[PDB]
Amino acid sequence: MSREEVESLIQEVLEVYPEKARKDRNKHLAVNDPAVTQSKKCIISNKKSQPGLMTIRGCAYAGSKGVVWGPIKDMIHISHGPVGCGQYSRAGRRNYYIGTTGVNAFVTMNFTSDFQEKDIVFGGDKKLAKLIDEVETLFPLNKGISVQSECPIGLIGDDIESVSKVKGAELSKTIVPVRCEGFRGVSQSLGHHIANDAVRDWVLGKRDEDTTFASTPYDVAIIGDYNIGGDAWSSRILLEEMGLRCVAQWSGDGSISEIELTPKVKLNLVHCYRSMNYISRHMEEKYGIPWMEYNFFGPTKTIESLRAIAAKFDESIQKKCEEVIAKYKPEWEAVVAKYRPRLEGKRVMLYIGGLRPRHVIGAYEDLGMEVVGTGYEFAHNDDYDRTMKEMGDSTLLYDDVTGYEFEEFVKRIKPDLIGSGIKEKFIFQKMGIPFRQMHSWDYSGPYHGFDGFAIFARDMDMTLNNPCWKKLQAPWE
Amino acid sequence: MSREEVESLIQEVLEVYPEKARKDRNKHLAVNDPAVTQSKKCIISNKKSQPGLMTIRGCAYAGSKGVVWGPIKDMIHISHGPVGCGQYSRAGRRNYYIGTTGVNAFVTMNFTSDFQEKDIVFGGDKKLAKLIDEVETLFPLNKGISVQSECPIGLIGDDIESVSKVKGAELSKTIVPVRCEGFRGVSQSLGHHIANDAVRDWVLGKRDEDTTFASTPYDVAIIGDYNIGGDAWSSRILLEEMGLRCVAQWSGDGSISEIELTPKVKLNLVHCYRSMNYISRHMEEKYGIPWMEYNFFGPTKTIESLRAIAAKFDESIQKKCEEVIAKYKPEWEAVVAKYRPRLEGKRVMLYIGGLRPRHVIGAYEDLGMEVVGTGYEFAHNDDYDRTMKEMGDSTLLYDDVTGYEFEEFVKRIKPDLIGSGIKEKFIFQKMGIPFRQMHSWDYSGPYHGFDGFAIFARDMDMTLNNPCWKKLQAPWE
Amino acid sequence: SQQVDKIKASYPLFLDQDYKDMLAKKRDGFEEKYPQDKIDEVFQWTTTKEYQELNFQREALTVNPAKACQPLGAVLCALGFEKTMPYVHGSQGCVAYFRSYFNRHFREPVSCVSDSMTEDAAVFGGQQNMKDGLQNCKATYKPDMIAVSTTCMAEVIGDDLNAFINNSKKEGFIPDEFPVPFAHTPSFVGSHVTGWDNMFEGIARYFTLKSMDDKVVGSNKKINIVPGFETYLGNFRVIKRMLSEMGVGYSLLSDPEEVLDTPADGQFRMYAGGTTQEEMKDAPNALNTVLLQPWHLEKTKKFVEGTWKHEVPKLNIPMGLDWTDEFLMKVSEISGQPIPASLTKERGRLVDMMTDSHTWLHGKRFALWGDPDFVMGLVKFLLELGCEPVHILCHNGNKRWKKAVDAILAASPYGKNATVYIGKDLWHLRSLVFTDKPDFMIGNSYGKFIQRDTLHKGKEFEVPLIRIGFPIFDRHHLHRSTTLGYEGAMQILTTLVNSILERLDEETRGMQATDYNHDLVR
Amino acid sequence: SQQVDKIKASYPLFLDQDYKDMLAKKRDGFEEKYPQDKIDEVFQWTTTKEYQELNFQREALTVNPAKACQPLGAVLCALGFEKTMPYVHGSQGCVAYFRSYFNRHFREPVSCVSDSMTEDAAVFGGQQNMKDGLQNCKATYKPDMIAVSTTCMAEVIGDDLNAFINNSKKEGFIPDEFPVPFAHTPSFVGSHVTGWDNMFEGIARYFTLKSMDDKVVGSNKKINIVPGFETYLGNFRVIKRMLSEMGVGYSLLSDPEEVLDTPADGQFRMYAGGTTQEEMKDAPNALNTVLLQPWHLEKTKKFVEGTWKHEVPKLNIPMGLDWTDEFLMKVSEISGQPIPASLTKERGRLVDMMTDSHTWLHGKRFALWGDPDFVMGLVKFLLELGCEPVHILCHNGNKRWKKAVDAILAASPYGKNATVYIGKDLWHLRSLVFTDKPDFMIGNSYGKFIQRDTLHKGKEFEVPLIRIGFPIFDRHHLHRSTTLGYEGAMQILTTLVNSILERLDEETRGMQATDYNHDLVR
Ligand code: CLF
Ligand code: CLF
Ligand SMILES: [Cl-]
Ligand SMILES: [Cl-]
Ligand SMILES: [Fe+2]
Ligand SMILES: [Fe+2]
Repeated sequence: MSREEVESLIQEVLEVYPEKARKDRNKHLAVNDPAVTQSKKCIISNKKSQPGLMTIRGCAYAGSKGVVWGPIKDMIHISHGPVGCGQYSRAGRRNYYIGTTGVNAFVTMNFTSDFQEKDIVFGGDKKLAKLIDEVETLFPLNKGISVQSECPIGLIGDDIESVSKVKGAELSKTIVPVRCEGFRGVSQSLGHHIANDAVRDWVLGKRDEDTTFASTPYDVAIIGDYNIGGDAWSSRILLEEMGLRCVAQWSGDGSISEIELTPKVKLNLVHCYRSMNYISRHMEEKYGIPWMEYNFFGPTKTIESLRAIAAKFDESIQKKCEEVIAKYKPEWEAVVAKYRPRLEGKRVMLYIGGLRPRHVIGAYEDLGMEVVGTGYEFAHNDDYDRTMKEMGDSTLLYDDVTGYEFEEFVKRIKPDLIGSGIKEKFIFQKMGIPFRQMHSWDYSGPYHGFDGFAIFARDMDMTLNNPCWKKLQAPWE
Repeated sequence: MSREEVESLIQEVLEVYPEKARKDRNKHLAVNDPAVTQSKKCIISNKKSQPGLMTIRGCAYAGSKGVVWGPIKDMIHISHGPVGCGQYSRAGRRNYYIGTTGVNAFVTMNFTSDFQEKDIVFGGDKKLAKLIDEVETLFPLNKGISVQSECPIGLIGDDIESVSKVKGAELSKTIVPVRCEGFRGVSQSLGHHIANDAVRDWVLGKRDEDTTFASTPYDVAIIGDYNIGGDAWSSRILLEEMGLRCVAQWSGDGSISEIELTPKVKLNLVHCYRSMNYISRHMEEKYGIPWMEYNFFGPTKTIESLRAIAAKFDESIQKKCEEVIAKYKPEWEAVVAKYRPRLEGKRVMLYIGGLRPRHVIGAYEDLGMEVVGTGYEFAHNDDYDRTMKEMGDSTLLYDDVTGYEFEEFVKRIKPDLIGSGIKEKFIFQKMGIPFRQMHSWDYSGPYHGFDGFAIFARDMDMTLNNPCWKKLQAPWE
Repeated sequence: SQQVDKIKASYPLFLDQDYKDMLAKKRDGFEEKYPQDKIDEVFQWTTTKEYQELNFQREALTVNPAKACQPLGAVLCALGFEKTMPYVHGSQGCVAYFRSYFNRHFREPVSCVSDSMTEDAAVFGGQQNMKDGLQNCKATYKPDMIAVSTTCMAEVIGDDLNAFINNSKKEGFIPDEFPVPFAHTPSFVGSHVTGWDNMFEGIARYFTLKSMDDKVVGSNKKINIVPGFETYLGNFRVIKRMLSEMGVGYSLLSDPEEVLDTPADGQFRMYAGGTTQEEMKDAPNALNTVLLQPWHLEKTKKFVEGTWKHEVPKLNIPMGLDWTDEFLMKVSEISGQPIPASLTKERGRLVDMMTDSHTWLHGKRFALWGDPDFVMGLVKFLLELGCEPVHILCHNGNKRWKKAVDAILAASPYGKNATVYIGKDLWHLRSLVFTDKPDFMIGNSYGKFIQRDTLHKGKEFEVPLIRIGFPIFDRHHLHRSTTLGYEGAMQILTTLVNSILERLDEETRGMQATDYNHDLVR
Repeated sequence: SQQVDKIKASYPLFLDQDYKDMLAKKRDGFEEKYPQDKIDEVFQWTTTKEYQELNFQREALTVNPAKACQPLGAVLCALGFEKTMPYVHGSQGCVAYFRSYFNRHFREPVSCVSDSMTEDAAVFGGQQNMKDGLQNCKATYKPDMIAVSTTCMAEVIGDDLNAFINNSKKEGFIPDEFPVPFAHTPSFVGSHVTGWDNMFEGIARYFTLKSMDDKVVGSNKKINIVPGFETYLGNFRVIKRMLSEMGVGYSLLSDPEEVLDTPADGQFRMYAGGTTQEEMKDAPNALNTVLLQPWHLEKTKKFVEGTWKHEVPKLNIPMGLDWTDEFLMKVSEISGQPIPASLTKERGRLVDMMTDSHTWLHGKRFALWGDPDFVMGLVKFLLELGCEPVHILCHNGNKRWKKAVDAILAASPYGKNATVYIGKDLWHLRSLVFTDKPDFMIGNSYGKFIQRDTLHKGKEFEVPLIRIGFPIFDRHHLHRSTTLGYEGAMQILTTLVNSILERLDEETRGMQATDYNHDLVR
């Protein structure tokens, strides 16, 4: 499709809306121009969703509890408020870890204060204090507690900070209050920021005056990898084959001690910019630790990233970098040789959260595929700035896409594959469009790194080329 | 029911038959009189079945391959002829054993010569010789081969005895020809006798001139226990606790060497008279080994048997006998205390093969139950002689019962429980009559010995008293 | 590393030596992990009676609940009405969760909207969100009805749904006659089933309260059926099938079976099937109203009895043999239709199955959980099978319900070793299956973690999970199954007995050790 | 010893120390057992390619067949006719076995008689057995038809069934008009499916050969359906359901679904349902005849084509998506009835399930066995699912069939690593699953012993069995299932994908070792 055709498509879709929604949505839809450097000339983002339009977005509690805190394995995270939020988010996100669940690790469990009417009427702070004691009794190997506020906490005027300070002092325990109520912000995004500031204020400085950890010049942290299907492990392996020491993973398979040790590293490696840029900037300000963005999706981006990272160190790391690249060359080349002919020329539309809608484009291109549309639930304009140069000319961009818009765009554009989430998957399959989950990896993965690219390729092929897709039309018409 | 009522029940049931069948069937139905010791005054047995009347009987191959030879665990038994017989009988009978199946033990496998038209037309003796070599190649740890003839072998004039002799000599292997074709005799019974004579002629004399066996005064063999659900093991344990040494089990869990060692024992203990009286008489005639009948069903019979067996030995065994009885007293007493109040007065009808229709009556009586009818598929008059004294006055006896007769007798008698086989089970359940399989033990057992009595009691209770039996009548009918 | 011919996903990739070594280095260098001996010691302690006592003393902490929040149920109820959009007034994060939860269970699209209230609404309330949200939803998704519930933000700030909807109509945002039934659904009261009851009663009121003067009980010759919160497609289907076989006129009120099972034929259908507005408007003209799941339909029952004047029969959920019999006999009484030959034979086929399978079921011990009506019907059927339902857990159960279940247990010798637990969660249930080990658990997918814990103690302590309930996320297409009626009982029986036989085969598969009992025939 | 409140059956009784020690003493004293090292050595050898080569060179020995003998199929065929007694002329041992084999699979009574020929009949033949057998059977069991087959004794001695039956009628043993169709069913030709073909063709000839004069093709506006040897009740039911939904007039010729599923209501019903004599007599007046399982209905096809002049369509078994589509399109063409909306939607629901489950099915490797039509239909559906059917075993298959399956494999890239075996048995299959290990086996209960053997090599080599086929003796009520049509495909898909997910859960259940991948949601 040409620019003019995509613009026409946008106008046609917007016709269904009442005027206020139409005028708003027009600002969140654009036709890409890779020359443009300032996306605030092209698209508005990180605004409230329009009522009634079936946004795909979540809330700040999802961004804090579900995304940043929840993966930290040796802490207990309390979903504080009524029972719903913790139950729907229990083990939904595949932030993998090694541990003994219920004993020294707690990720897939749902701890909650299960608010009842009396807690709403009279407040939940006494409940919370009693709950903390019960956690200590029944889960003695926990290494800290977080309190993930749900909608009612701030609305009723509870003071979880006081409970956290008092109990944390009484028990000599890190207890982190997190004001991630879902009424805050407009999406998951503000939950990330809130969560980063809670790490800063309650965890990260614990060892500021401790000189016992033996640092090395090659110490790094992986910042913003939540280890979906093991993604962070298949990244870490490469960083360490290159001669680095990965002191911490934030927060997939993450432990509280590795967070506390992070201020000792030489370089913060940021994968998810959206969720962790806040704490990365903080660490540069306070500890002088530099940070850099990287991308481990597909061989082109992974090789480029390994080289750029190695260039921050000495010649010995650069030499190991080239060794790593040479080791994996035949492996990814064999993946390309097998799968690229099966996928060449196929067109994909993506819709994901805050990073992957741009970050996976190189991996698709490594299989000869074209990303013809992409968009994000909760990105900011700094993410769109990074996106416009990664997307082709005249491709479609959508911020906080409505269900209606996404369906209508797909009907016109007729992509060969869609990559999005669980609320989208079954719609597009019934339309006869191969669909891959690009949050949960459709229970597959990892997708990061060289070992991840093999699985990614296998998965796009198994789905796009599956025999089921030729069968949707009954042969009697 | 009085004698006159039972007599008139028999007459009524026989009215359906044509004259020739009516006259025959009248001779195989009787009202018990425990005064009688010559059953040839009251019932005819071990005659042909009348055509078309749905006998429950099997054939001589069932009696030889299925019953006597099949359980011998370290031999390979060939079902020789077309494919049906070996397939229907594969693992149907629960003759338990310890071994590594397909390697050193072969009981639940089906080896066959799968006769085709060319084998019928030209004979199967060349196929048999080739089959033996293939067995030796693929199953090198087999300790001998039997050849279980199916109907066509004798009909076509094959000479399996010549093949067995020639191949057995060539391979220094025991290869046993068994002429158990199903056209022979009238039932399973002649298969037992055939099989016994085959053991005599081809196996039992192998160690006649070998004096190396370390014999003791307390050596016995269990003759005629096929270890259904482990029945022989729960009998053996008691004999050995009493200080005896069980050199052999014929043939449940039995090995070829233990059969060959049997002529070295001091006493043959016969459980199944019908099936193994032949070889027991042979052993007394040739080796001077005495034999005695015993019964390990229920505590009364088991205690009586232990005492009678111990009386054949010395004071040390008699003393151990009373120790065994004292040991198990609290165990069976507790079974009686729990289950007898649940079963007292309930009436049972049995129909089984050659032994159990009389042998289990004492166990029922140990639970306060009454056996109001019993009968056998293939018993001889010597079995009926042993039965009339075990059954109550005016009870019903049936030899080679027809399906029609069995149903009609049950309709009049209205037993609380029936104990019979797989071809009977589902009929009587649909009639609302609790049913227990008294061949396969309904996949339960053992039933022999003290440990078996607990399971027997549990089982009769779980079925007779099950809640399902109150539910056959729809509340609207 | 990968070999291109046999690519490894996370399992078993991370068991390769290089990954194992890496993970060991991460642990040792940076995780400051408790020593394995201390982990083992604490694990063992969590399996004990001492731990169980402390666990059951909890007053403030809930761990691994077996319930969800009201608006989930309101959404499911709403989905059962023709061309109806569920609409939850409040915070959008809730709706992403409700949709995903049902998406995972049904493996189907789940349509629901929010009006996206933010922090700014704490000053002035959500009235403007309702006005624009209703207008936007109607224009964009073209429903014929919008069924409104609430999230907990909206409940805490006190938004008056009725007034907000009225003002929306007054100011022209949606048409005066456009149906917008509503219910307050606070997550901090009851559970998801309470949200279903509230939503249903609000829809029933919307279509009938003001029009009662022309209604005559019995005049349409039908029986209304209210299913409650139901997540097996076979359950809607079997009730419709039985009533049709009997020639009984009926109206199933809230019927999502079409919209939760659209064909994959090249189009997406946002709406399919469902109870019509005409059916809800005519409902007071039925002979009577039968509640399939009365223990979470108490508000509905009060409305149906007090306003429609229907003499709602005292019937248990139609699960198992006795309660299916009772349901059919009552339906026969109300409708005047006899129970037909087809259903009598189906009943007799269930009884045949019971007679065939009784020996393996007898005395088998189960732990189980779920919503109150499901749980009590499962308990009743287990007693009918001669099984012992020893740990009966209903997190969202109440005292009156518990008394009813205790009375069912007293009517059977197979109830003698059973205890009913209310307000307890799956971390409580975990203790019970260690301290008083049953043979199996019957429960939802959250049970898999209990099975995992029990196996860790040892193979002899493992309690296998049998998946019946909601949600089931780790198997495919079990939402197609049936638990109600004779069909449901046949399905449950078959599942139980074959679970037993599968485990027995596992236990007897050991060559020369336990395979003496590896029987071909069982 | 027993503890009365926890009685042990054989498993685990014989693991008590006293029993273990006793068994060890028995072994050491008297069994002269090969040393355990030698047993292990030989076991390991039986898993090798070298052993496989020797195994596949067998010419005379068969081990663990996957077929039975002709009269078994004749009996099943005969049971499908109204008030019909199967009667096998020859030896009674055979009938005890036929009855028990089906009793164990259906968990139902199975009525069949013998005429009890003995050794004496080798002089003089079985004529008198037939005369008294027919008279006795008619008088005692009151069938409306007796359907006569043979055991191998009767075939070897050469009894002329036709002449014996005619003489029975001539001499007044049964009425001239009483129907006594017959077929020769030698066990040493073909297999049980051949006996079904032979019996059916005999019954078809009996009712039609001599009355062809008044028949006009198409005059009754029905399609005849011949199911073949079929041991899933759901398969008779689905075909009838689909044809009824489509408004197609039909006659299902041999229909045992009622007699193999009588209710447990206090009476025994020796006969129930079945094809009527009127239906067989009127069958030539149909539009056409469809063969559900054409690869074992060749003799029937020749009769239907040659005598009834029906143009039997070339249709595969209606298994999987494409072949169900073809069956419906052909039935639509023959009958003039359009394919109704209900079946179109059912189709699309299957397709939806395929899209939902494809990622777990993709690339999964299967070994499988059964009868030829069942096997080819399973192969086809596996290819439709993106699975690889790598070992395809049909003991009773033929060369023409093998060529047909090889063509089906060639039409799909998912067939590339697949081989079809005919004349080979389950001991051959055992080798294949060791040397070229698949993910799962799909087969009957005899497969359990292969799974046992594979686990003995190691957990990593275990090949789990998925039970689909005949006989299934170690699970309860699987004979109620469906494999045909869209319903059958939905059932097979669900069973396959959940088998996969069960195994994945087992492999990922290890605390801190593999449970990183023990996902709640799959
Ligand atoms: S935005 Fe929670 S699901 Fe809701 S109605 Fe309250 S219990 Fe139920 Fe985010 S924090 Fe949570 S998920 Fe929503 S409530 Fe707010
Ligand atoms: S009395 Fe065998 S089942 Fe028969 S038709 Fe021949 S193959 Fe088939 Fe006994 S020995 Fe066997 S079981 Fe019968 S045939 Fe004779
Ligand atoms: Cl968990
Ligand atoms: Cl075996
Ligand atoms: Fe779906
Ligand atoms: Fe049955």
